[PDB]
Amino acid sequence: MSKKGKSYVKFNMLLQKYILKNKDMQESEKFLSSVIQMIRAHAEILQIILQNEDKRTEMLKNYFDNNFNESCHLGYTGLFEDIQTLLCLRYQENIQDYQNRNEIIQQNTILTSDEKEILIVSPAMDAIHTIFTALQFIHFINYNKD
Amino acid sequence: MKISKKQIEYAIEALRANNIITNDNQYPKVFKGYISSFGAAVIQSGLIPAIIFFENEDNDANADRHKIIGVLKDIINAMRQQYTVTDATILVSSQIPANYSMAQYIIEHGNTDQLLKEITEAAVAMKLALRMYKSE
Amino acid sequence: MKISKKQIEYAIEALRANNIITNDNQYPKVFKGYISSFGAAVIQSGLIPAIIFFENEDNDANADRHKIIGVLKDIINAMRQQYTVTDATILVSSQIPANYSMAQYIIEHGNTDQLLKEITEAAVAMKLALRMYKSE
Amino acid sequence: MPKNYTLQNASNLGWLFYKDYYRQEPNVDFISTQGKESDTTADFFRKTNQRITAYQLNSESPLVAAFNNHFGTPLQLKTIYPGLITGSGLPHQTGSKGEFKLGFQFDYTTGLPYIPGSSIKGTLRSMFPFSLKDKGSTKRILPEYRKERMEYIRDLIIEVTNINEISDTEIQALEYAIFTNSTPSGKTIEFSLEEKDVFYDAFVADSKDGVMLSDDYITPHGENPLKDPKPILFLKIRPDVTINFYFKLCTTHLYKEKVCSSKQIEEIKKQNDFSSSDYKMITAHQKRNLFEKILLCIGIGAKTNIGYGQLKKL
Amino acid sequence: MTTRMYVINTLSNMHVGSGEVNYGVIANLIQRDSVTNLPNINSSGLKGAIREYFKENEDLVRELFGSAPRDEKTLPGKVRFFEANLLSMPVRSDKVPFLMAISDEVLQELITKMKFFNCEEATQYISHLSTLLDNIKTQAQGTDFAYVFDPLLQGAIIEEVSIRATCPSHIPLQPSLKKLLGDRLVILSHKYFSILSDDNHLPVLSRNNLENGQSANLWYEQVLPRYSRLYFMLMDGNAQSEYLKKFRDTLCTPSTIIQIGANASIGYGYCQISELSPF
Amino acid sequence: MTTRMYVINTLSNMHVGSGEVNYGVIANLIQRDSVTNLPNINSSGLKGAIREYFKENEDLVRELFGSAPRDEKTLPGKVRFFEANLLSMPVRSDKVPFLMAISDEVLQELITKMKFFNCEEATQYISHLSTLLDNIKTQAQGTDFAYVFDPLLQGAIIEEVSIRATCPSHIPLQPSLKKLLGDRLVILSHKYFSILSDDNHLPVLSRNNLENGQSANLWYEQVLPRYSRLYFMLMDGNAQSEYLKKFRDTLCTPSTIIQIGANASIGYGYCQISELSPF
Repeated sequence: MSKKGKSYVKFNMLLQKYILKNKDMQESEKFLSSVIQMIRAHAEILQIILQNEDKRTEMLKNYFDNNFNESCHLGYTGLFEDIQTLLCLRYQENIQDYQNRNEIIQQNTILTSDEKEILIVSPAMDAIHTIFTALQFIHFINYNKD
Repeated sequence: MKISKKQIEYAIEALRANNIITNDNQYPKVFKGYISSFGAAVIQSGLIPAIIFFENEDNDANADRHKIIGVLKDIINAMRQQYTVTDATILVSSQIPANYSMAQYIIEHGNTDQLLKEITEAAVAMKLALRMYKSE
Repeated sequence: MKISKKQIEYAIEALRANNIITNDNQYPKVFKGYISSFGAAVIQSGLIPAIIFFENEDNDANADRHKIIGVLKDIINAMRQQYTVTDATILVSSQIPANYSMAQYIIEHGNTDQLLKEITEAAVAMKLALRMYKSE
Repeated sequence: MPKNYTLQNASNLGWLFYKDYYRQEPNVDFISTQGKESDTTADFFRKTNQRITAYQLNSESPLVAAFNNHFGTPLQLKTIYPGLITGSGLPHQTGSKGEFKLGFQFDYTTGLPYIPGSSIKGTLRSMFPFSLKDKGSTKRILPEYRKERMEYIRDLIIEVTNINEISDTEIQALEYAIFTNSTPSGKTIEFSLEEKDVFYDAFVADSKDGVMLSDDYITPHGENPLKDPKPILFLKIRPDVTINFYFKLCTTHLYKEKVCSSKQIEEIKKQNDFSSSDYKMITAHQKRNLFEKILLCIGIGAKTNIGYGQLKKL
Repeated sequence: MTTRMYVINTLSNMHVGSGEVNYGVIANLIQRDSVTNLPNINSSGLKGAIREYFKENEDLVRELFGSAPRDEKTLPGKVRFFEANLLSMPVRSDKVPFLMAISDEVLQELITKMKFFNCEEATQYISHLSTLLDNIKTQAQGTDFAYVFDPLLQGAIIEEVSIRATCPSHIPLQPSLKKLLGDRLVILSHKYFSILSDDNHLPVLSRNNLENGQSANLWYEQVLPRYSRLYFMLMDGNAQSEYLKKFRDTLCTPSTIIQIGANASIGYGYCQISELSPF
Repeated sequence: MTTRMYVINTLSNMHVGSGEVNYGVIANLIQRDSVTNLPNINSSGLKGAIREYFKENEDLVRELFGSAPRDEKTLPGKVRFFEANLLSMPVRSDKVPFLMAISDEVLQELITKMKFFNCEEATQYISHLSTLLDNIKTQAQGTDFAYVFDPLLQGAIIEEVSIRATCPSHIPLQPSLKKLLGDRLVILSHKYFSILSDDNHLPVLSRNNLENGQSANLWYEQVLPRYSRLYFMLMDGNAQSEYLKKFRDTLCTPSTIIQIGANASIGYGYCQISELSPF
């Protein structure tokens, strides 16, 4: 992740928000573990949403609302909103950091395909992976095996 | 099975072209039930009767239910395009004419489960792509 | 009870042959009500009463509703034409004579379940085939 | 055999009406056009009709007694002339003379004439304001419909219960609680098992000194006054026949124009911010009286616009 | 103690929807067995209905049925509900309003089920039912039959005119078998019972939708005829003793009427559940 | 005394989960074999179910199945549990309620497995099954066959694949093969059995979750038909003979019923395991 932006700030706030604090014992906003598998499984559709221009925010909100459409998900609207905001910020940072770099790497006919592929970073996919890894870290800290 | 990104892209294009999604990214809220019921009906009653039922235009339905068959046709045409052409390929790749209705097309060219498989994948793609929009 | 595409092909050819669906690919709109009413009559009253009611020609109806019985006869003849030799041992694989009253045929052939299933399937196929097309 | 229906000596009335009606006798011939009009066919159908219409029902019938034991105390009403028609749209027709040409609703197992609970529920809901669906087609008639039915329902509720004022929102909530067991928005109220409003099937209970079935005529004279009318013969429930209406109704609690459950309403009662002004109660007895008044006003069955299916107190 | 057999007496017209789309006359059809293709109640529907009846006793439901689907901690259920299979179906006749119709294949299925599961009173019922089936097959000699045990119901028409009832002597029906199967019982061949219980012969009820007194929709619903009998098996899975006893008493008490299926508000699926009495 | 063959008789509907995320109509699919794609039971699930039945006998479980997942000491399992493959499945018929359906390829795989593994009574079964398979192939000669061995069952229809059963009168079916494969046996071509065992023709059940009478969720489950037969191999890896004898006697006891799969609270996946009898 790049610390020169709001994605790092939002990532820190999300971690602090959804990590259980045992030292206290009043409460923290609850966590939905099914969002972790949704991010992994629906990654291609999320990439399609992210690559959409000037409609990605509404599309992301609609996707998360329409996938988590049950009465039990009324409590996790804050988590869904935070995930959407962080994902959009990370996609913007990744395109602004990597689009020109990738398009100059792609047509640099000195490197073979293997090193080009190891050098070419997909912005939307990297943002999805970052959000997924952050959610997995939250779950790993939160989950105990009593 | 996983989600085919290309089929979802075809679903997006077909949903926009067949006038299910309005300009402010919205649909009349009966179409999600239409797609889910189409999948269930294809499983439970067979391809031809389900296609005839959902392709009928003289229906007392809330909205234009026959548009989902147009979306199905567009998705199937798009995926039959970019089918690889090798002499070992079981796929037809012939494009369904816009003159033809889906039911007559399956009637006169229907001897293989290729259409059933393509329709199942197209219905799944429609279901997953419609979740990206809002219901009026 | 799944309607095969061959039965629907038989229904379309029978509906065309009995001058219900014109060359314009349209039909008189009252025939869909006729077919639905016959389907309901077979299950409520019985095969004999329904066929007697829909087979007479001195009725004061808008259209020739006795033609749905001819369509039924053609569909049943087409189905019986494709009965295998093993079927012919249990199932009566004999063409309905034509110019014969269908009610008379069913009366003379007992009231076997075979005719009831055949007529039910043929009526459903006729319903679907009519839904393939457009009302005048 | 011919009278006193009972379970030991009878023919199923539904079987007689639907399956045995067009039985192929050695010399009847209603297949042909000539035979459909013949006197032999008319005599055949006359004998079948006489067999169908010859059954009476005793008040102390084990069938109806079992119905009372299973579904509860019946609401007893009487049919007045011309009678009661139900299931009129069922296909029973061949084109013959002397034949019954309209369907009749017969219980399958018992053969007794009956009014299905869905018919009773719909007939009762029809006079409640929120029975017409908000649709594009129905949008032009929706407001007048609701206004008329809401005034009617308000008068009925004030007459039956000891409620002095009822609001339009209260009527909406009460109707949705009775018929949908839900909030007008579509939400669900956590209800107990005994807090469901159930509309069982009505049954014929007593014929007294006569039979419970008869034959009636409608003769539609056409738009052309110079052409011969067509007589249509159908089957009706005789006048002065007792109809048992079985319900399972609960008490509906209304607090602040919303419908409350029993535990909800007791918890609200124990609260110190509780007022009797916005608490309303209509009991099962009062609901049954309201349903009785609706039934005595509009009747039940087919052709109720022309007097068929009107009911009277025992 | 482990396995018990319960019989469902239907007090009204049952509709348990399969949900499959039918494009013929009947829009809504009833659930059928995967193997025998006879009307049945899926065990999930049985469990849901009985859980709804007992929902007021939270402790009993939690012990016997399990935890609610919303609870953070999930508790497995202890008692096992097996699907309800069709035992007897009423058939309309000319000599009597309705007869109790059962097939020899249904009897054989019940005998096999009792042998496999070892319900409490299984031994006597299996012995006498096997005797009945052997007598019926010896008399039938491979032909079609419709056997009545009251001599007064001779020549009765079992719905269709082709099926007429004969009374064979030498074949006794025990009073306990009459209690299990039903009064005015007719023993049918598999062909006849398949004909009488198929989609074209099961009862259908017509329904329409009215908008300001004018018809908007129209559909037909297949229903299971009133007073039909279905049997299901219940195994207690180390459930607590007094909770099990309360479940057994409340379930089998005369005043218990349980709603199974659809269209509850219009009186459809109301049933009485009784336990297999000692022979 | 090692490597004996066991046959699973399914007393109820069976659902062993696939763990596959199906975006489609049927969300819950059953476990299918890797090579043949026929429905199967994974050896892990079979071992878990049999361990759960025997968990009351701690010493037998420890010696045969191994240590518990939480034991401080890890004891390897001594018995080897092979996966269970589909042998016979009930297909719907008209003359009879159902027929037991097996393909020629299923028989070939059974013969191959018996040859490879040296089952206890493998030799006679291999000889007679090879005779039967060769006779069937001689009678069919590259055609789409469907053969019944009871002359009364001639012309029975398989409703899903609209074909009728022929009787090859000059092909014998031995009583032990009847016991193994099942009563009312039809042996079909591979394509017929593949069509009958695919996702579109296996029974699919509709289920919902009702929150205060309002539908909260809806999903479709596919199940293995009741009375289906599956076979698996058990190898006795240097296990104590007395614990082995207790395990085998308890497993093949008629009163033993084992639950394999999901939806245990409803009557799903209840099975009887029998040993291969001498021919």
